[PDB]
Amino acid sequence: KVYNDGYDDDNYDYIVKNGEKWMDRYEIDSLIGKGSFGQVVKAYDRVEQEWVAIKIIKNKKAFLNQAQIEVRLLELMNKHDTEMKYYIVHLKRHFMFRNHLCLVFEMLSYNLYDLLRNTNFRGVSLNLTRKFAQQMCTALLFLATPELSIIHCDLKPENILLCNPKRSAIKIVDFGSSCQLGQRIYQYIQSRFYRSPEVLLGMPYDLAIDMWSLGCILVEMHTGEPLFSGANEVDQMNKIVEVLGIPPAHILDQAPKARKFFEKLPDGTWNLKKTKKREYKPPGTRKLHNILGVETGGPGGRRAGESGHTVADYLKFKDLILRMLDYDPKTRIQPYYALQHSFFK
Ligand SMILES: O=c1ccc2cnc3ccc(-c4cn[nH]c4)cc3c2n1-c1ccc(F)cc1C(F)(F)F
Repeated sequence: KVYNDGYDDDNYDYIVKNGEKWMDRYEIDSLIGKGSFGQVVKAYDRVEQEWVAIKIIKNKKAFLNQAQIEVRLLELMNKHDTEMKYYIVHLKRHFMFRNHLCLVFEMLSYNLYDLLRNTNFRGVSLNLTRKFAQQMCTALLFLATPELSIIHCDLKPENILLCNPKRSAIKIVDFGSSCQLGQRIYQYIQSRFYRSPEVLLGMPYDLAIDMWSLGCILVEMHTGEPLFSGANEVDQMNKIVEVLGIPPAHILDQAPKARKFFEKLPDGTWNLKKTKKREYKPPGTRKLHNILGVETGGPGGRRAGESGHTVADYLKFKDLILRMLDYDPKTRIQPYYALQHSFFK
């Protein structure tokens, strides 16, 4: 009849009540969002006298254990005293409350998907995109710190928050799906739209898969729409192929799940497999040049005449993206050099 002395529901979630005051410190205001992990609530820390976001993990061992991994990584990042640290959301502290693990983060406005929807999915400017791109690259540079070597493993608009409604700063959230560099354990990783080719092909992966995600995200930022919106993995790959063409032979020859998408011809070359529903342009004929509208006033021609949106500006943006969307994770551009690109001058 009751769960956790009546504090929980049948989904092991803590029943959030507005006005409730935790530990004579946190004044619960309202629910921010839900997730598999549990809930995130907006609360006022009367001690520090500031708003905070509390991530209330579900009262069950499986989610508790996963959250402790997140606490480990977040605390690990906190110990490294650099200024790049400030593009990761700050874990202030954590505590147990009524059998729930609670993580206290800084309070941020809204996520990057919310910003897109506010544009009615028409995107934001190349100028705002540049600011976001530089911070993300810096964030990825921080995660590439040898002692950290952290793969976020789930970069997407939803997991990128705006620091202030009137400022251009962003921060990355949700390191619950994250782990450090190591031997391959998991294979079905990342959100589909932003899933790297090496993951789709069932190959070994590293920190480069986050760079791939970033490339997808940045395009989506300026256009307002996902670059590769696959309804499944096969559709996802075919959308990727539409833009970038057939992946190199030296990659496909070593790909365990290559024949889920491709066909090895008698001459040793690879072609797409004939699927089913749906219809795709020939490989590489959906150019990023035309998606971005480099010479046609940007996405939908809505940036024509706008400053910071010349052909030269768009060419710099396109070039950086294509370096981020390299099929080869070993030659794919890295954070340190992404930041040195001409797009960021
Ligand atoms: O969607 C938003 C909108 C605003 C917002 C504000 N603060 C947040 C603080 C922390 C987190 C978070 C930390 N771990 N996982 C999520 C998430 C925060 C947050 N989120 C967010 C982002 C990712 C996510 F998986 C869940 C949320 C949630 F809405 F708060 F639940």
